[PDB]
Amino acid sequence: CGLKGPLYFP
Amino acid sequence: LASQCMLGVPSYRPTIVFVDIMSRLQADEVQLHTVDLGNVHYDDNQVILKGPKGWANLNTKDTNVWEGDYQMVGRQGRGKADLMKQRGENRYTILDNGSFTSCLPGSDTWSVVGSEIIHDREEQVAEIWNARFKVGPVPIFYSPYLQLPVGDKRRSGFLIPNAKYTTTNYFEFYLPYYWNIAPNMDATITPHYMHRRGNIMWENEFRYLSQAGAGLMELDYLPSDKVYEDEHPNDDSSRRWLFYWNHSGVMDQVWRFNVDYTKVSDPSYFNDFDNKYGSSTDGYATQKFSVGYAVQNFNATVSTKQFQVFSEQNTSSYSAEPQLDVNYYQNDVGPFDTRIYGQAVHFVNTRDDMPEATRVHLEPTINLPLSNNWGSINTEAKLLATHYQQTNLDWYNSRNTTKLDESVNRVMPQFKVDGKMVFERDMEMLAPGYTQTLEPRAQYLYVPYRDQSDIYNYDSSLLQSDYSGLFRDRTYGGLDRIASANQVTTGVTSRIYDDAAVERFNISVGQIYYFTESRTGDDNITWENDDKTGSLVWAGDTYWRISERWGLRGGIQYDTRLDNVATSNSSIEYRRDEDRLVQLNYRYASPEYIQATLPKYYSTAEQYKNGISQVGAVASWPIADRWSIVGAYYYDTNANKQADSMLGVQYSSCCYAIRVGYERKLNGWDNDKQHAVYDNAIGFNIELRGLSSNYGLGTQEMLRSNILPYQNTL
Amino acid sequence: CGWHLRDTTQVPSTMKVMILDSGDPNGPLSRAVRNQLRLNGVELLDKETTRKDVPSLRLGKVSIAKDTASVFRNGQTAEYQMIMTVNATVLIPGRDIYPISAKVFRSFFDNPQMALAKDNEQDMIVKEMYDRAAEQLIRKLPSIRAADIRSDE
Repeated sequence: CGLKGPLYFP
Repeated sequence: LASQCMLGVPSYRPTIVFVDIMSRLQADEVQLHTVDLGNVHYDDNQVILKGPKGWANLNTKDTNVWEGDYQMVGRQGRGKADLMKQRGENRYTILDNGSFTSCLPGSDTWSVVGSEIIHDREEQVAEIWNARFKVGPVPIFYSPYLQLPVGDKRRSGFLIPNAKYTTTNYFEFYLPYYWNIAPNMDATITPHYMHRRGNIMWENEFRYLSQAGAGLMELDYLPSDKVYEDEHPNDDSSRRWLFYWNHSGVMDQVWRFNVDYTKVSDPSYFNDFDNKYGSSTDGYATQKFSVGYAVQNFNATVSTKQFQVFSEQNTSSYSAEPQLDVNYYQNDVGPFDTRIYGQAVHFVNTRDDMPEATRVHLEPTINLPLSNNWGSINTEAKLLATHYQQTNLDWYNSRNTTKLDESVNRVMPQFKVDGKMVFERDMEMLAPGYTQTLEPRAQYLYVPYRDQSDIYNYDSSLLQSDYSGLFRDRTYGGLDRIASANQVTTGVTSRIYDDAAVERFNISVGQIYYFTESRTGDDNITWENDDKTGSLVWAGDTYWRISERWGLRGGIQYDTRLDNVATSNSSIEYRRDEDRLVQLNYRYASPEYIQATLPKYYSTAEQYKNGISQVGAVASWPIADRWSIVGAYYYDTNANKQADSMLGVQYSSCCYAIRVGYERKLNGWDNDKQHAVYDNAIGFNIELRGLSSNYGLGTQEMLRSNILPYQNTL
Repeated sequence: CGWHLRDTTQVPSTMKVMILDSGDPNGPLSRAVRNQLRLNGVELLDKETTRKDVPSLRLGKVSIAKDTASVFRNGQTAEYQMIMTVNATVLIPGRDIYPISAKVFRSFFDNPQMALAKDNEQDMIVKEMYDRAAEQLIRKLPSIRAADIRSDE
């Protein structure tokens, strides 16, 4: 199973 | 609920054949050499372990516990194993023939069991070999591998699926796969099975973050469609698709990038498929791109504006291909302030035989603001200089007596004076220290007549005259129509302020008095009355912040040329939490206003002809601590028929949540019977809890699911 | 009568010199707020100034949403409602922050056979919403001075 969340700058 | 969940979770403190040893260990007996009995209890930063027998190495902090049970510390999980192990300096907690759940003690709603389970605390994952997933005592599912994310770190793999039953597609199933591409970009690929169509739509989402801004793309594709292939048997194939792109951002504080793009395979797409971006409520898909440069005194923007129109009733649509907008500003030019607006645009049509044009517009403005404590006066002057070259005129000039001209110049001086006062009064009638404010405005506007009937209308819709609208310098939204003006707008606002100087209430009333007919030369307007001068337009507005939880709004527009209230709206809201609210709202738009402002066939087609008289009620409320009920109802009072109804129930627990949503909406018209068509949808969502930071009660998501979605009016 | 002309300025005497801060200093809310502050006779210092005694207004998140507010009897949009929300804060030297917000509602009828014209009408409306947001933020400054004085008392 996966987990989605917010994007952020590396 | 988050407190009721953490009440079931252990919390972490800041030596010794033998018992209490320090990580901490306790037992009835310990043999020390490594250590080896009875009432073995172990506790640390992230776990409790308990069992009959244990072992540990004091140099490596390696550990074994047999036949034991465990709990997580400061995090919700628990379970048992036949052999429980700690490895890799407490990175790994490993479970032979083990089990796991996020459920609180003794409340076994669901668990995972496996031949081996590894919790890894650096990677935020539980990995399971020969996984069996159980609800109560019953194994629902099995796989050779499983992984659960036991934290907040993003991970590739399948998400929990969801289902619905719709009158449009029958049974529907969604199985999302999520791809963690990078910190700043990701994808989701979701097969969407539909039972009536007998084939899977592939829904592809891509998201990104960049120096140029953030954006989302969606591509939904269905290779063939057994429903559409029976209604449209003439085409090459029954392919159904949607492409969507949204982008927004400002780069280096000066470069502005925006995209707002939708394209669909056919007019029917959003009536068939309930979708994340479009709606069955929409008559076209918008297709826009823009690039801007902006600084403190200047900006320039290049854009294209294209629209895909779904209705067969007229197939002509205009595009801007491209448009260029330019603004320059210069303050303190002696006593004056200055601005220049410039525009250049090319207009293109979807039909081969409609007119096409290039337009250039230039608009230098000079103004003189003068201001006191109690009032201000502002004077503006402009030129409205515009040039057209028009092309492809043969077809239009063959059908019409008034003819389009290949070249047009329009030059107009605009003059405006805008004057405002403020008066204050002490109140004793409401409460001590309350203050009333009273604010009259008057504006005079002059624009001379120019006959514009040799210019085709590519971009100018008639604007709507709300209370702020009373003070515009324009009757139309574009530059193809600019009406003459010779008018005084007058209006008054009153405000009430409390003893803490917060605005509790306001009301505004005003009117436009016309000294001469406001004309374009291509007016053609189907009003109820031949009235052309005097106090023709009225508008009013009010807001009461009755308390920190109660709020009331209302607006009214009356037009003497319609002999009726043109449009009106009001709403009252109580809101206490995100989860507790009640809103009543009403919207009105008269049959006369539809006849005046919209396409000529709306006055004749029964689905448009009667205007709007819509009552809406919306509520959200928690029942006990663990149920959320959400609902909305909308009613056409002229039809005595429902517009929209929604009902969402979520049961929310520490271990899981379940949501059931219902919607029944208007979704088209039957031309063979002259009645509305309705779609029903029942949706089922299920969610594991206590594994990640989410304890939300689901209300605000349900409140925006329907075709007439909630807006907070406090 | 009982009424009189307004004595005090719309902006507090303690805020007539202030710093304006934004993550988007060249944007349409920043331009509306510059214009509304300057029309009230405020002088605005740069974010990098040597001054430490002056208050500062920071412009935070702006959101705009466009929703179907009414439908025709076939379920198509009659009216869109647009809502603009602005969060901002006023920071007073030696004292706490005072968060403030503006909220604006406008609505318009849709027209599919004049879609380009309706998109230009929407750009026209959103430009006016930024001016009403800037007015609402200014009309809240007297409440911040009242809360500042109350905190000192």
